Amino acid sequence: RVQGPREVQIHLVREVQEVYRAQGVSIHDKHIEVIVRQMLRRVTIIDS
Amino acid sequence: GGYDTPLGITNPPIDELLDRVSSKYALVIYAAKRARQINDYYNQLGEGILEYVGPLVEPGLQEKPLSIALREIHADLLEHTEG
Amino acid sequence: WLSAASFQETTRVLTDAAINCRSDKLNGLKENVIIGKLIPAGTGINRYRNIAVQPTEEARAAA
Amino acid sequence: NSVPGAPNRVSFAKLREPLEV
Amino acid sequence: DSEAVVAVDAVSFTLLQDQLQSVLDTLSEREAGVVRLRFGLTDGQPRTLDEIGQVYGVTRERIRQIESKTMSKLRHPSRSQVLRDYL
Amino acid sequence: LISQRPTLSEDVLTDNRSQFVIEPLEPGFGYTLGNSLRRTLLSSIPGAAVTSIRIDGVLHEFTTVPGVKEDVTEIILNLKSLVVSSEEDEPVTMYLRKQGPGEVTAGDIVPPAGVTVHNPGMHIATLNDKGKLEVELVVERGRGYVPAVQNRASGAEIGRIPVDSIYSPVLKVTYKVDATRVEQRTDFDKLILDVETKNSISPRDALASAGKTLVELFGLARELN
Amino acid sequence: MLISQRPTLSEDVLTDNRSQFVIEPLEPGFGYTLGNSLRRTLLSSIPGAAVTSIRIDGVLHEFTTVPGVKEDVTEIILNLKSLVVSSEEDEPVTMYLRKQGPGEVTAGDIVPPAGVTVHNPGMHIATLNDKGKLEVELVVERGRGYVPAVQNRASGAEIGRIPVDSIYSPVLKVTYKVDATRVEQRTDFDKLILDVETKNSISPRDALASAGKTLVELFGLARELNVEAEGIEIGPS
Amino acid sequence: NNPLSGLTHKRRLSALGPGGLSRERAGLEVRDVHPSHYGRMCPIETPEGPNIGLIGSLSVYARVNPFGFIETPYRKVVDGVVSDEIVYLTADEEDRHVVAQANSPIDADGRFVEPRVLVRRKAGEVEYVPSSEVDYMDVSPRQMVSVATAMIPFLEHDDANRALMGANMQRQAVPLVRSEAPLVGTGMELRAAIDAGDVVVAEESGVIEEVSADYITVMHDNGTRRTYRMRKFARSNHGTCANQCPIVDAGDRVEAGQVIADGPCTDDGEMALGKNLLVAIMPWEGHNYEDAIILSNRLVEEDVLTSIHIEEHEIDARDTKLGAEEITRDIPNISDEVLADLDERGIVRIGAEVRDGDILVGKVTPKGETELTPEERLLRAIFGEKAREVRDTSLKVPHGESGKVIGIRVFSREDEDELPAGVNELVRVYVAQKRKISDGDKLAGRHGNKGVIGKILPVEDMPFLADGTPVDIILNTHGVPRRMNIGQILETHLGWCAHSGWKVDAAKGVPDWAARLPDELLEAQPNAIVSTPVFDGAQEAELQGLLSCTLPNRDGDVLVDADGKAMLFDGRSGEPFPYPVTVGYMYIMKLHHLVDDKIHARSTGPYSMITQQPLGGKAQFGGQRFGEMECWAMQAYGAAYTLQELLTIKSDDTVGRVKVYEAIVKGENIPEPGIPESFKVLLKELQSLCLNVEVLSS
Amino acid sequence: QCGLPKLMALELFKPFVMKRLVDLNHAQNIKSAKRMVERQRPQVWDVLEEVIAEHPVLLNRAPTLHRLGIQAFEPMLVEGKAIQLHPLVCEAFNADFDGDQMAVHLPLSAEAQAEARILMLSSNNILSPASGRPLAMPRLDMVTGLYYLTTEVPGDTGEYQPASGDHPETGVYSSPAEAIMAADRGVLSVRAKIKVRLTQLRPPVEIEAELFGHSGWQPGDAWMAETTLGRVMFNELLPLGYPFVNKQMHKKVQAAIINDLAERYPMIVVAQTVDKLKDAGFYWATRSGVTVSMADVLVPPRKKEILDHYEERADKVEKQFQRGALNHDERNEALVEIWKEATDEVGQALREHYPDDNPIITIVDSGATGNFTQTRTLAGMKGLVTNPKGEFIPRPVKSSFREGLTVLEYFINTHGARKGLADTALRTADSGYLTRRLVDVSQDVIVREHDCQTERGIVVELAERAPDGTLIRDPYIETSAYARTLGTDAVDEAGNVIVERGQDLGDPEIDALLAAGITQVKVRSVLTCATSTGVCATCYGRSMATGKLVDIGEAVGIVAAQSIGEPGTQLTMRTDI
Ligand SMILES: [Mg+2]
Ligand SMILES: [Zn+2]
Repeated sequence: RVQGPREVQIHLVREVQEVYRAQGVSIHDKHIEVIVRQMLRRVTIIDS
Repeated sequence: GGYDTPLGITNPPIDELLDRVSSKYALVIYAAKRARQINDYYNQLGEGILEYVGPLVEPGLQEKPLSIALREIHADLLEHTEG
Repeated sequence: WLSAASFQETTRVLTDAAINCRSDKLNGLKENVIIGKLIPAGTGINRYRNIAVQPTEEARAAA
Repeated sequence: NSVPGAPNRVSFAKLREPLEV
Repeated sequence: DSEAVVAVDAVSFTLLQDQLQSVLDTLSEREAGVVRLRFGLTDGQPRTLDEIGQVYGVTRERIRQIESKTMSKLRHPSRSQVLRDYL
Repeated sequence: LISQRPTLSEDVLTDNRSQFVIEPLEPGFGYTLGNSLRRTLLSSIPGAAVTSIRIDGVLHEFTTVPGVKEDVTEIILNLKSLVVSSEEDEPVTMYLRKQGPGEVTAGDIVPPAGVTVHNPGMHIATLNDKGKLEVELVVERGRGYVPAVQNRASGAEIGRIPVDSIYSPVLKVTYKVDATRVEQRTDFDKLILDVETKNSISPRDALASAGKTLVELFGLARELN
Repeated sequence: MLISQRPTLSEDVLTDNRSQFVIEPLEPGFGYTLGNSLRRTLLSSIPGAAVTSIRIDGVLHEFTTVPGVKEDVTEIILNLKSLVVSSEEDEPVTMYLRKQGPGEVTAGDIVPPAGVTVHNPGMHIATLNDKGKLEVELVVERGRGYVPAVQNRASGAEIGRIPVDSIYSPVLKVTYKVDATRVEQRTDFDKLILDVETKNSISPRDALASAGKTLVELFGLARELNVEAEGIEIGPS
Repeated sequence: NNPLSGLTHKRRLSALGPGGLSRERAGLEVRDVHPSHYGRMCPIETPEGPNIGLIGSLSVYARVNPFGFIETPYRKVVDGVVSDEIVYLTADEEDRHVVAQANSPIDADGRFVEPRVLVRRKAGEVEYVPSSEVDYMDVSPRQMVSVATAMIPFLEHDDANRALMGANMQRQAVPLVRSEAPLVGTGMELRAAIDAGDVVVAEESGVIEEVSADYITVMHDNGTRRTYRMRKFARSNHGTCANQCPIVDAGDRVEAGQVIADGPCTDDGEMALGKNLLVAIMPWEGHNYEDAIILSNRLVEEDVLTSIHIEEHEIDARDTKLGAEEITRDIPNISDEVLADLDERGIVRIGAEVRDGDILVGKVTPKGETELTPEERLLRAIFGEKAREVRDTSLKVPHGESGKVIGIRVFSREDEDELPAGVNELVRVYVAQKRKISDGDKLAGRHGNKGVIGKILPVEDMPFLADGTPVDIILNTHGVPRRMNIGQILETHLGWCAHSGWKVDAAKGVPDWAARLPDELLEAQPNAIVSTPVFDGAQEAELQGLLSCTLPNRDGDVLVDADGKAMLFDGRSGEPFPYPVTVGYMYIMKLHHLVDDKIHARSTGPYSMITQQPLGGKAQFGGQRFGEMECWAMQAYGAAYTLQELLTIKSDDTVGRVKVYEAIVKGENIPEPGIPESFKVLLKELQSLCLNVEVLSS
Repeated sequence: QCGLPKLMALELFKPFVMKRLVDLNHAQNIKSAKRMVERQRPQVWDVLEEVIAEHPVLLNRAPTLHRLGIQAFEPMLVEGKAIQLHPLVCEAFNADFDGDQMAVHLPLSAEAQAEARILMLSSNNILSPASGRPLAMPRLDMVTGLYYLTTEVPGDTGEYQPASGDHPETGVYSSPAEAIMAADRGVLSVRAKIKVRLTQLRPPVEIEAELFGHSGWQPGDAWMAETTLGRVMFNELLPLGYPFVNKQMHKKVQAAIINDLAERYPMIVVAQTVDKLKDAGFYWATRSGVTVSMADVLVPPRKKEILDHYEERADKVEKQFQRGALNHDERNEALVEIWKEATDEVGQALREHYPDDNPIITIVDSGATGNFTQTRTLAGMKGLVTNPKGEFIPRPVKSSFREGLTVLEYFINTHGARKGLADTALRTADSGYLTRRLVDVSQDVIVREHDCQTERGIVVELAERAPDGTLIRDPYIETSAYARTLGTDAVDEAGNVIVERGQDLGDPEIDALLAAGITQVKVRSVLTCATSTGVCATCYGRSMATGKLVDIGEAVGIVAAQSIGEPGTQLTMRTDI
């Protein structure tokens, strides 16, 4: 809500990769970017 | 072309096969339909000849139609179009 | 609606899909698996499923 | 011990035990 | 589910029908027709000797003679060596 | 260059074991030669062993003979330790009978002509006053280890009890080499083969059989040239 | 008894001297038993001749280089090392070779005494330049197996004669592997796959035949203990 | 499966049940070893599956209060004097007081040599306390542990997970045909075996009068006699042999309490779950790769690991609406070939071997009136065979069974036996097979180093010592360190010492390393047995000292050096291995996870009732479950046609399975599938839930 | 290939075997053929071999965590009743041989047969679809064998020593054949630094440039190499065109080599090289002389002194608490800290004391199995043990498992052991639920077009600039910049474009970008693809499983969901986030 969609995409990808890479498990970012893209499809209606 | 001689299921090199098609899905549909044509020809040989055509490459004694089709693909005796 | 019902909260999904008179399109990936038709992925798409296979003219003439 | 026909199984136990099983 | 199809006896029965059609065709048209009408092969209802005689313009005694000679012929090993394993 | 041919000596230690010295071998070859000889000796030496037994009072292997201390399985296990040598390829039969109190040993079983029992002091079963044992055994030639042949394959009756048979008179084989490796580069190996057989055939005879098998097998490369 | 299936030996020629051999079918286990022995016999049981010691004029203690040539002493030593030579006299023989002026010297320029032959005259050995002179002494004798460079036990008998490793064996590289053809019908009988690569001195088939002869003699040594001893008989040829 | 399995199934504490917590409501908090479990429940032994922590076993010395609390004995120490009075305490009393440690260094008089001793406090805290404040002490070491875990030697060196696995997998060992006693073990084998109830023990002393393979008559000291009946080849509840062989002669004298007959897994009275096998720790040509196990063929030849399994079959000839079933030879549409093994009354002969698909009991059922096909009528008329109006339902041995037939127990209504209503004839056939060892069978030591048998090599191509003795099993070295179970290495070393025999050379005094060694242990005969207890056993220094003196086998030769390794020769190539390899005698057991009970296959079998999918499990024919994860992988592979095949013409297409079978048989192309009957059922169910569902074309 | 017991393959192929039996006149009809199959006559096996030849089968293992849980092999009949499995697929299947079972499925139609032959064959799935790392890597035993084979031991037998005056260097070898023969005799060790003359192995890039320059054809050239016979024999397994390695084959080195081979060479060559590597690794792991014994696990000498010193500090802390100076929680923190320092010191001492040729140290350091913490537990002391709650016991254990633990120490250890054992069981179910949610939420995303022709794109850090002035590489570059399509061009200082729009952005391109000195690039991604349903191909970029551009029908959504959800079991927890 404060920084648009690009920054929240970056933050989500970075946090998930931070947790996954802690145990030394390497997953390419695109595999999480697919889920993020599925996350950020819809929009709310504030004016009918 | 520096590989050792292949054997078993991968008698025709898959990578050499893929140069004839666009993607492995196209390759598998190609081989499946060619094998279906070969099997129909085998089951339709006793009676009068129909437009189905048998194996162009010389077939082995106990050789699967799918393997014959794959060798036909590798020998460049077929042509196909996508959709 | 079929995918959501097969996924989770089937009663709540059905009771509101029926009220909306929702009509599925069977265009996804779970619905084709459920109804036994080819999935629209890989070798199931129309680009590959409708490939025409026939021998070339030269090899046809050579036999 | 404490079993009349017990085979002689030599033990490495260092300390005795007062209570039997 | 005992009411389902065995999925093996079905194809066995289909090939038994094919072999029966072959062994019938090894005989002549008259014998094949009378035996098929008698035992109800082409139709569910098995016809009787009177019906066969009415259809073929002969008497039931002639039908019985044909049936007997055909039954004797079919018991030869040349015609039963293929049907033995189907029972 | 060495143009000296190797020789084979003999060294008797006991009746059923001895040492064989082969000298001189090429450097680094004694190990392989001894390994091949041991591998052939331990696997492909012909012998003779019991194929199947038949006891009058029993019908299978999982019963008990009335009176004896052990069961039929234990009797089978004891009989698997027998050492017998035959003279004909056809299967011969030998009988064992004993009644009343006493211990049945491998010396009590009467063999027909040709075959013999080499360990009469081997214990089979223990008998009491009420017991009575009457068994018959089949001795057959062969080699290696063959599992129990099924009763269905043969036409034998219910009473026939197939038994695992191990036609192998050799018991334990080892070797050791003595590499000289002198600074004059005229080096050679010195194989010392050790053969022990279970009193059925002599170690000399076992080594002779192994040598015959090896020469016949190795002549394949030479024959076609 | 009878092996119930006679194994056979078949050849497969790859290059001028590199043929792989197949022995099939052998009863289980015997594949390794005969294969390892055959490999070792091939490696170190066939007579052959190779250089043993060399000497070059102008080199006494400076083992760095020799004037008039480009490739150094190590290179020329390892070049003479891979030189196939045949002989018929057990006593050591002496080779001669001499050239003048710049150019390329090959094995063909050597002059072999009556009793030795060179089987590769067109092998590169050195490269003369600047009107240089090459005078190399060679000591060739026949042997077996692989003998390293024998140390100069004699102190003052030969100051310039330096030793070199000797590859007596006509064969160079031999490897083998086994398979398990037809496990079901005939209880996993074994097959052998020998790979032989020799010099041009003798054919691989001749090497295999000589190895078979010496091995059958070696095992007949043990066979000559009890002649009438029963064993496994393969049968006819 | 064995007396240990029975004994450990008794003394079992299960937290789940009526009135107890269920697994779904079982939080992680309860599945923990509370510090009050010391001496009342084993912290090691518990199932490793979903029931982890909910099932436990009583400790060896534990006792149950009348209220239901679990007591634990203790020796009360007074002013530093460790008395011999034993007082039973519960959790409250133990928390109230201060307990000492079992291996506290007493002064052989009652006092403590050191004032500072280990102590467990009320909250489970472990501290060092002056000896004056201590007022209780453990009765003996290994009090906190259960029986099955106390049977593990060198437990204190093992980890906890692998000790758990070994304890849980010691109870699944099958009874072999010889069952020799283990070389190295603990003191909880004799007691565990004789307290398991599977060993006959003379109740009153006397002299053996008559001994045989079936019965023992003990002549008591006063006139009266008593006969004990052995159990020869009785079927256990899990299909294992239960033989009982006597171990006394015709003139021996036995005192009341002596072991008189062995059990399934016993040897000379004590316990024996396996055999002693020569062991190598080298990785051999990748056949012992990733917990794979290589076995010598000597085990197959001499039946070292060969178990007897007894299966029973039950068929009841019962009353029917259309008549009464009878057991008879006359089976419809059958040949005389399969009836060769059947006796006159219908059942097979005793001792007659059987094979998969044979006839065991010949039962016929009134078929009734049913219309036949015209082709069937024509065939019957051609061949002259009659209708044979009864149906054949005979007891056929199921798929994948063999072996002899031991005994037949047949019930009847005419001889007045208690049968369930509607059943006129019942007959039981016992089939037993002598299963050998084979690849895929599960083997395991006492430290949870499991593994299937990768390949059984011949005797010749196995590593052998300098004297020609080949090893029997070949483990992998990579599996030892990362599993933290060097207890197997210590057991291997001690087993080699026990097998070879040792002699401590006290020519100039007793050596320092053996100062605390008990007497009659400095020298031992070859193949002698030892007993290292659980938490007070052989030390590493003592093991090194024992390995130092390893008196030669037959010649002058010490095959095992000081480190515990040896020079092995490669039996396949011939050259010696370039480095020494550890060898010894580990104790391994044959687990009850045999291949013959696991291998399964299906082409076309029975189908479910409501849905038309195939059944599941090996009991019926059944097919493998193609789960949601497998469907996801199939989809992710870019694959469509294989998924369609596995979901339509293999499981549910009623008019598709027959067509595909016919096409395969005749050699034609596979036809296109149809919609699934399961989907049709779902549509009908939705329509039944007052939800109008209509499938539309356009 | 895969093993297949006949007793089960016969039941699997029964319709086919019946058809062939009737065709070859071994049975008069289907009824006779079925009776023959049920009775298992001895010709049914001969027919079964023929009818099984060239017919792929599928193997399944529960759970099917990711895509590679299903693979297709060519069956071969074997005795016994165990499905023999290739050792190299155990990593992909997550299957050890402790009693695990594998399911088997059988395709019927021609489409399914070719589908298993092409898409799902084992030799066509080497790299993991998630990260692109190979999964057909030499595993534990093969890694140990190759490491032992290619390691170099100074001062071994038959080394290369340069001598003058007395005799030549006596270390040079004419050919690997002569080297092998010398090793066959008691002259040369496998791991001695020698100088052989190779003629069929391609020299490395620098040596090739120095000697041959442009045309360095390995087939005919002759060159001098300073390596070990083990490394030569290892390089013989690699394809002809690959340069000579001359390294110590650590697991990471083998991973790099296999990744480069898969990137640069055909898949059939890659599979054959992998098989040769497996064979050599097993053979040389057998002879590696790696074994375990109680005398092989050395204990640290100064452990007693270290323990006494740390116990003295602990007793000082105990006294200062007894005089009421510090509270219980901070006292516990103090003991935990000092015992952690004690553990660090003991571990360092043990690492220093242990040699480099020790079996345990070689196993750990070669990358085969385990970590140094397990070795420290083996020899030294276990250290701190957690409470059932998750805290730490104030009194840590002092004895390693080699010395044997006392009753109290074992009881303390059981807490953490059982806690972890139950945590694993809970974690597996949680990961399964997460994967099941992800697959559905992402089942929509499938590649439909080839290029959406968009101009949008995300930005990647790509080795941000250092304050001193240089291009320090960002460690996370193989998971955030590799295998992607450059949306825009890469230019700097108003110069020429280094990489134009629409490139695979591989390792050479990344190296060129770093050499040019550009930091940030706008790269195309699925977050900005402008397709209606599903993402395009260029946005997705290269598929890790294949190594080329993704196809036009891939279920990238399900692939990504499986990739995310598979490693969910290894995610541990820390003792307010
Ligand atoms: Mg497992
Ligand atoms: Zn796009």
